[PDB]
Amino acid sequence: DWVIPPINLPENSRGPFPQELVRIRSDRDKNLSLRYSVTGPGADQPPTGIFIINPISGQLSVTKPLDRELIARFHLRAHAVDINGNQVENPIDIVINVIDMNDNRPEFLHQVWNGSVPEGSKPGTYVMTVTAIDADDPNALNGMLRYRILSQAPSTPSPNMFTINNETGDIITVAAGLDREKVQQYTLIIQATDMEGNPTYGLSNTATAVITVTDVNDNPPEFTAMTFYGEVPENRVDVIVANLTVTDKDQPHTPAWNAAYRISGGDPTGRFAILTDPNSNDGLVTVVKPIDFETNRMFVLTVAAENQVPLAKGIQHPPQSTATVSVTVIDVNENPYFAPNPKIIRQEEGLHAGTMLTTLTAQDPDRYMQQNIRYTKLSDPANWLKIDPVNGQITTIAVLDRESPNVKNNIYNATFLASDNGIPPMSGTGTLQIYLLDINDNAPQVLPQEAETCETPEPNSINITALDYDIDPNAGPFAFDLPLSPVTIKRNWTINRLNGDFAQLNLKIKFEAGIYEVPIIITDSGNPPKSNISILRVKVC
Amino acid sequence: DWVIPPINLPENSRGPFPQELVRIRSDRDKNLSLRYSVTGPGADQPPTGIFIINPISGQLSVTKPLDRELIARFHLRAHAVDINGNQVENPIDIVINVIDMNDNRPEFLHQVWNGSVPEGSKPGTYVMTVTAIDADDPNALNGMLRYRILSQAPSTPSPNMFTINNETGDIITVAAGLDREKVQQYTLIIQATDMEGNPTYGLSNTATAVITVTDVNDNPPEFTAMTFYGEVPENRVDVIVANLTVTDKDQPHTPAWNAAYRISGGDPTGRFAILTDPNSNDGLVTVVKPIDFETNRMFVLTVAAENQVPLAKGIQHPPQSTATVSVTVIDVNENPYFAPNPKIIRQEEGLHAGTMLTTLTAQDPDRYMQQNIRYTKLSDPANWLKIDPVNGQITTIAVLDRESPNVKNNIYNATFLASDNGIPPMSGTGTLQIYLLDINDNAPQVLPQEAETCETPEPNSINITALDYDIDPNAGPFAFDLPLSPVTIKRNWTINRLNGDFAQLNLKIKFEAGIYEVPIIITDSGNPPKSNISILRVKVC
Ligand SMILES: *[C@@H]1O[C@H](CO)[C@@H](O[C@@H]2O[C@H](CO)[C@@H](O)[C@H](O)[C@H]2NC(C)=O)[C@H](O)[C@H]1NC(C)=O
Ligand SMILES: *[C@@H]1O[C@H](CO)[C@@H](O[C@@H]2O[C@H](CO)[C@@H](O)[C@H](O)[C@H]2NC(C)=O)[C@H](O)[C@H]1NC(C)=O
Ligand SMILES: *[C@H]1O[C@H](CO)[C@@H](O[C@@H]2O[C@H](CO)[C@@H](O)[C@H](O)[C@H]2NC(C)=O)[C@H](O)[C@H]1NC(C)=O
Ligand SMILES: *[C@H]1O[C@H](CO)[C@@H](O[C@@H]2O[C@H](CO)[C@@H](O)[C@H](O)[C@H]2NC(C)=O)[C@H](O)[C@H]1NC(C)=O
Ligand SMILES: *C1O[C@H](CO)[C@@H](O)[C@H](O)[C@H]1NC(C)=O
Ligand SMILES: *C1O[C@H](CO)[C@@H](O)[C@H](O)[C@H]1NC(C)=O
Ligand SMILES: *C1O[C@H](CO)[C@@H](O)[C@H](O)[C@H]1NC(C)=O
Ligand SMILES: *C1O[C@H](CO)[C@@H](O)[C@H](O)[C@H]1NC(C)=O
Ligand SMILES: *[C@H]1O[C@H](CO)[C@@H](O)[C@H](O)[C@H]1NC(C)=O
Ligand SMILES: *[C@H]1O[C@H](CO)[C@@H](O)[C@H](O)[C@H]1NC(C)=O
Ligand SMILES: *C1O[C@H](CO)[C@@H](O)[C@H](O)[C@@H]1O
Ligand SMILES: *C1O[C@H](CO)[C@@H](O)[C@H](O)[C@@H]1O
Ligand SMILES: *[C@@H]1O[C@H](CO)[C@@H](O)[C@H](O)[C@@H]1O
Ligand SMILES: *[C@@H]1O[C@H](CO)[C@@H](O)[C@H](O)[C@@H]1O
Ligand SMILES: *[C@@H]1O[C@H](CO)[C@@H](O)[C@H](O)[C@@H]1O
Ligand SMILES: *[C@@H]1O[C@H](CO)[C@@H](O)[C@H](O)[C@@H]1O
Ligand SMILES: *[C@@H]1O[C@H](CO)[C@@H](O)[C@H](O)[C@@H]1O
Ligand SMILES: *[C@@H]1O[C@H](CO)[C@@H](O)[C@H](O)[C@@H]1O
Ligand SMILES: *[C@H]1O[C@H](CO)[C@@H](O)[C@H](O)[C@@H]1O
Ligand SMILES: *[C@H]1O[C@H](CO)[C@@H](O)[C@H](O)[C@@H]1O
Ligand SMILES: *[C@H]1O[C@H](CO)[C@@H](O)[C@H](O)[C@@H]1O
Ligand SMILES: *[C@H]1O[C@H](CO)[C@@H](O)[C@H](O)[C@@H]1O
Ligand SMILES: *[C@H]1O[C@H](CO)[C@@H](O)[C@H](O)[C@@H]1O
Ligand SMILES: *[C@H]1O[C@H](CO)[C@@H](O)[C@H](O)[C@@H]1O
Ligand SMILES: *[C@H]1O[C@H](CO)[C@@H](O)[C@H](O)[C@@H]1O
Ligand SMILES: *[C@H]1O[C@H](CO)[C@@H](O)[C@H](O)[C@@H]1O
Ligand SMILES: *[C@H]1O[C@H](CO)[C@@H](O)[C@H](O)[C@@H]1O
Ligand SMILES: *[C@H]1O[C@H](CO)[C@@H](O)[C@H](O)[C@@H]1O
Ligand SMILES: [Ca+2]
Ligand SMILES: [Ca+2]
Ligand SMILES: [Ca+2]
Ligand SMILES: [Ca+2]
Ligand SMILES: [Ca+2]
Ligand SMILES: [Ca+2]
Ligand SMILES: [Ca+2]
Ligand SMILES: [Ca+2]
Ligand SMILES: [Ca+2]
Ligand SMILES: [Ca+2]
Ligand SMILES: [Ca+2]
Ligand SMILES: [Ca+2]
Ligand SMILES: [Ca+2]
Ligand SMILES: [Ca+2]
Ligand SMILES: [Ca+2]
Ligand SMILES: [Ca+2]
Ligand SMILES: [Ca+2]
Ligand SMILES: [Ca+2]
Ligand SMILES: [Ca+2]
Ligand SMILES: [Ca+2]
Ligand SMILES: [Ca+2]
Ligand SMILES: [Ca+2]
Ligand SMILES: [Ca+2]
Ligand SMILES: [Ca+2]
Repeated sequence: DWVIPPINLPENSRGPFPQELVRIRSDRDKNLSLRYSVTGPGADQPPTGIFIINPISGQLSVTKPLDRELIARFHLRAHAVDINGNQVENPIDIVINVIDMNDNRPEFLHQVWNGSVPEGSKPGTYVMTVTAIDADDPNALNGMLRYRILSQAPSTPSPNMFTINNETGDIITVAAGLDREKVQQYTLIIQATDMEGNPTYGLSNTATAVITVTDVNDNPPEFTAMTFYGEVPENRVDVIVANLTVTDKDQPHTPAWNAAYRISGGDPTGRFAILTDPNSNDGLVTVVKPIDFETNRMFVLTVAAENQVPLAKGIQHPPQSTATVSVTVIDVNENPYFAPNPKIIRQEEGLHAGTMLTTLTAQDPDRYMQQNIRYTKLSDPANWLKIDPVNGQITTIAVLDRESPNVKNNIYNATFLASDNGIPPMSGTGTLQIYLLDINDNAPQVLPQEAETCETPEPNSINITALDYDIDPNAGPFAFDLPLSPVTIKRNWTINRLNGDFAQLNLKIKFEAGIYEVPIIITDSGNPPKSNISILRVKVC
Repeated sequence: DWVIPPINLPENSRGPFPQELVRIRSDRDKNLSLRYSVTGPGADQPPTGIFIINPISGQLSVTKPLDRELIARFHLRAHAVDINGNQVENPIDIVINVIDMNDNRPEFLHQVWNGSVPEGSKPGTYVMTVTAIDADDPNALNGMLRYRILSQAPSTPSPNMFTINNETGDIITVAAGLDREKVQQYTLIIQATDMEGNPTYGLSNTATAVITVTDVNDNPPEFTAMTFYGEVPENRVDVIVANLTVTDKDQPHTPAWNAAYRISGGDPTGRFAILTDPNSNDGLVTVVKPIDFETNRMFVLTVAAENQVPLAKGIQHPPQSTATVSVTVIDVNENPYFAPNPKIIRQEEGLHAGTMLTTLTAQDPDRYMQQNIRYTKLSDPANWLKIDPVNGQITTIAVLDRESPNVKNNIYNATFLASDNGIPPMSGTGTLQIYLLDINDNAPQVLPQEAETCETPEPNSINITALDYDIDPNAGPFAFDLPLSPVTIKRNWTINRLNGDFAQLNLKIKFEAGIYEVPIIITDSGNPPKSNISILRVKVC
């Protein structure tokens, strides 16, 4: 089957309507009287009445102008019937192609397009892409789009910072001088022209591209002053010294604005540490390890600034990226102390009142503030000791008796104070412990002081020992003897050695009631040996 | 079978070519690979290559612009064959109608059109018709013509003598004053404009109509002079009298210029007749019947002019259509004549010499020229007659003898002349015949004059009769007698009567030779009777 040629109509016809197009008829009309009719969308189905057919002549016609963007192709079919109702021809397909006209301006999806580009990017850097669409036929000139830029705001540093690939709509940069710290955002008017951007024939329409310039690290941190000043006490470990104040021209609170300090020198021992204040962007220098004034009176330290992210290629590191802090140190008053802590001195027991035993040395760390050393009495339960403020020498007040309940253990303990005449007065407690050697200076006594027995000439009635306040050898074996005079006593009594320390006494008369006081000479070892005539009270019946 | 719609193309397309029109294809191409081709005049037959078909797509195209006036409709048919040579569709008819454009100016058959109109025809009179043709479609505006007049030469009496029925092209008159004797021919520029004579859109073209104004009888014949003069002799019958000279302002030698004269009066007797000179248009007056001067000395005749065809409606008959001719008549000398022609007069015979017999009357027609009448001798063989010039009276010269060989018959004939003393002298011959009565004036004689016989006394020897020169009764019976003396004769002889006219003589003596003269008296009747003695000579032996 040969196919009835399609009818090719341009849209937006001016008419006048009903505009006639074509005449379909059946050759069977040589003898039959036929009636024609079209069916289908555009004819009898919606949209109704666009295409009509003269029932007699078979002439086809359009009644209004067409619109390709509304309907592009109509599919009518044509009918043939004689006046007696017989179908004379099978319905036949007939096509109307509506041919495109350029009656649609290009349109942009958005009316505002957002894009961003980094600072000082090489000319040729892609930024963003803006595209329009055309409701007309893409396959025809009518729907083929070209792009260009109409205006840039603002016009600095160059009027034409950007361009646009007139087909793809890629906005690419063509100048240099994209500096956030000067012009932080550009607004562009993009224009779309169809008909392949033909100036006289093309229909045009615009949009906006807003390009924001994103920050980079191209400004170094710069200290507000060349030199800073701070103060620190001795022996402190968590105190702020100074606040280092900087300016960075980049974007606040970006890594490229955040400061990164380190102490380049002036503290070879690590007394200070540095941390960046998150909010204020300051160099907080803090004493991390304690300092000694008498080793260091002043600190002079250099400190270098930087950012968290590296600086840009061609930018200079200025002198103003380095400042110097002078740390003046405040000196404090401190405790005095002593060469030995518990000054040990050996000394014999019996000694004069007024003998200089030993001197007590005491010194002070404060080498730059010279002071009065105040030696004073503290705690000696015996009061045998004297000391003067200027000298610190120790002299005896009394005789030093080691067999005393004031010297419980073999040595005597004594405390002393050394005080500062400084505004905050300090003091240190010194000890003196002295070893007292036992000399034989105690006369032996008789132990059974009140030994009393009746008149029995018993072979061993009374046994006597010695009381001595001295330790070996100043006690040892004791000699027991009766005196020669009065003559009566050795005539009444007799003494016998047992071993060393124990001796017996017994009456050698044969025979009353009362008191008999019997003198006894007792001597102990330690030379020169001391004797004593301790009297024994005896009661006999 | 549904019929592929015809393709409707305007002629004179601007292209660009090859301009595509329609796409025919077979739906059988769903699986077959087809090849298309057109055939027919305009395709493969002459004219070749106007319409081509893309063998693959089936697209049809024109290659040059069309011309409706050259070919109006193309009848191509389209073919379909698969790549393996099979005919897939029966060839199908396809029609290109070339639609008309107005690209032809109207054309006139002739470039010069001839027509004629009579003088002073009523406004509305049809003259001629001029028509153009248009090579474009008559059924369309393009070939629909309108007419108008662009110019008239000359512009008098009115600029716009004619108009033209803008559709039929009939040139009809609209003014008055069509006067041949002023403007004899008009030239018209006719213009044809197509597009129904549309001034801005129509294409125009011209021709010429030359209108000649045909003559009518609207000018009367007018005599050059009020009066004319001529001269005529007496008794003439084919002589020209005068040439009547006229002017007619109409067209020479047309019936409306030809003169027609008649004599309205002045000649109640029909002496003159008038004929028109074919060439000179003159009134030739000719003497058709002879005239007599003595009855008419002068003629005064009025003569009316006219044309062969009647004069036009409103025109006046002038006085100058009537002239008057004075015919002066020249008088001629004419013959004189006589009251009686052969003047008969009775007269007795014997009459004196000098007797006035009768007078001869003679008269003359010339009543206005009085003349001398000249009576003269002519022919009389006897000379008995005399006549004098002044009187005309006749008197006798001699004695009038009727018995003469000069008057053979009973009467005497005599001729006479009467002559004119005029410059051309005329004359008339008069006759006079006179009856002469016989009187007895002749003496009788003897008839046998020489009767001679011998001497015999014979009873009847000599018989004698009479000789008389007169007729009865002046002869009649004659008496015969012998004289008394001499005495001897009646003694010798004797006379005897026989009857009347015859008598006998005889000698009565008894007895020689010689001559005997015998006298005899003889008398005749007519009174007074005359006798005579006639002698008879006788010889006897
Ligand atoms: C879009 O860009 C194209 C490619 O740069 C342009 O096409 C060129 O235009 C120049 C005119 O100066 C011609 O000399 C060249 O022949 C073109 N190059 C080719 C082969 O593509 C075009 O001008 C631009 N469109 C507009 C009007 O902006
Ligand atoms: C030819 O003649 C016709 C008939 O006279 C003209 O047609 C008329 O034109 C006048 C314009 O003055 C109109 O008002 C009338 O309506 C017309 N009459 C009709 C009904 O035919 C015509 O103008 C002439 N053509 C030209 C242009 O010369
Ligand atoms: C001062 O002298 C010494 C200081 O060492 C004291 O003697 C010590 O006493 C303690 C009792 O708790 C014993 O256990 C130690 O053996 C002793 N020290 C040594 C190692 O000798 C003494 O008590 C102090 N004061 C007195 C009362 O003398
Ligand atoms: C003159 O007289 C008469 C004129 O009539 C002549 O007589 C006639 O002569 C002819 C001869 O030819 C006769 O026949 C006639 O009878 C005569 N006339 C009549 C009627 O009488 C005559 O001849 C003339 N002349 C002479 C010689 O006399
Ligand atoms: C850019 O962001 C702004 C909001 O400030 C908005 O108006 C716009 O739609 C954004 N651009 C697009 C289309 O992504
Ligand atoms: C210095 O540091 C202290 C504690 O961080 C703060 O009180 C003070 O405001 C700082 N100086 C400035 C101006 O940042
Ligand atoms: C009119 O006659 C002239 C000759 O004088 C001639 O040129 C012309 O053809 C005639 N007109 C027509 C077409 O009859
Ligand atoms: C008068 O008529 C005579 C004869 O026809 C001729 O010779 C003469 O020329 C005429 N006159 C004129 C001027 O026609
Ligand atoms: C010794 O004994 C005698 C007993 O007669 C006594 O008198 C004397 O006082 C005694 N002496 C002493 C004190 O032993
Ligand atoms: C008569 O007769 C005689 C004869 O004798 C003669 O003498 C005479 O002369 C005659 N007369 C005549 C003349 O007759
Ligand atoms: C983009 O931006 C602004 C507002 O949307 C306009 O000035 C411009 O015409 C375009 O729409
Ligand atoms: C009719 O008459 C003459 C010569 O033919 C031209 O003047 C005029 O244009 C028209 O042809
Ligand atoms: C394109 O932009 C231009 C300039 O702002 C306007 O004229 C138009 O309305 C469209 O937004
Ligand atoms: C720190 O700044 C001081 C200025 O007082 C310099 O003397 C030193 O060299 C360092 O740069
Ligand atoms: C001496 O030392 C004592 C400790 O026994 C302290 O309490 C006193 O303050 C002084 O420094
Ligand atoms: C029609 O007549 C006009 C005027 O004579 C001319 O212009 C033209 O040539 C044609 O003959
Ligand atoms: C002929 O012409 C004459 C003029 O001489 C008139 O007298 C006469 O009446 C007639 O018209
Ligand atoms: C007399 O008549 C005669 C005729 O007999 C003429 O011949 C002559 O001229 C005259 O008129
Ligand atoms: C034009 O095309 C670009 C492709 O990148 C998109 O931005 C968007 O889809 C627009 O229609
Ligand atoms: C302090 O240190 C900085 C390092 O950034 C240098 O740029 C400057 O010259 C000074 O020595
Ligand atoms: C801090 O102080 C020290 C010494 O006084 C120097 O390094 C510097 O001049 C600053 O003033
Ligand atoms: C020494 O003396 C000072 C006061 O001067 C005290 O603060 C310290 O405890 C010690 O006894
Ligand atoms: C000397 O040392 C002793 C301890 O050995 C303390 O008890 C005294 O206070 C002083 O400092
Ligand atoms: C136009 O038509 C008229 C009809 O009278 C004719 O003169 C001639 O045939 C011309 O073509
Ligand atoms: C002569 O006769 C003519 C006749 O045409 C008259 O018109 C004129 O008045 C005169 O009588
Ligand atoms: C001819 O002559 C006669 C009379 O002489 C008149 O009728 C007229 O005057 C004309 O001159
Ligand atoms: C009368 O006389 C004339 C001459 O005067 C002749 O011409 C004529 O014939 C006749 O004899
Ligand atoms: C008289 O008449 C006769 C004829 O009767 C002529 O012969 C003669 O000439 C005259 O005229
Ligand atoms: Ca549209
Ligand atoms: Ca469109
Ligand atoms: Ca478009
Ligand atoms: Ca920058
Ligand atoms: Ca920075
Ligand atoms: Ca920056
Ligand atoms: Ca210290
Ligand atoms: Ca200190
Ligand atoms: Ca101190
Ligand atoms: Ca002691
Ligand atoms: Ca001791
Ligand atoms: Ca001891
Ligand atoms: Ca043409
Ligand atoms: Ca045409
Ligand atoms: Ca035309
Ligand atoms: Ca006229
Ligand atoms: Ca005339
Ligand atoms: Ca005329
Ligand atoms: Ca006459
Ligand atoms: Ca005369
Ligand atoms: Ca005369
Ligand atoms: Ca006589
Ligand atoms: Ca006689
Ligand atoms: Ca006689």
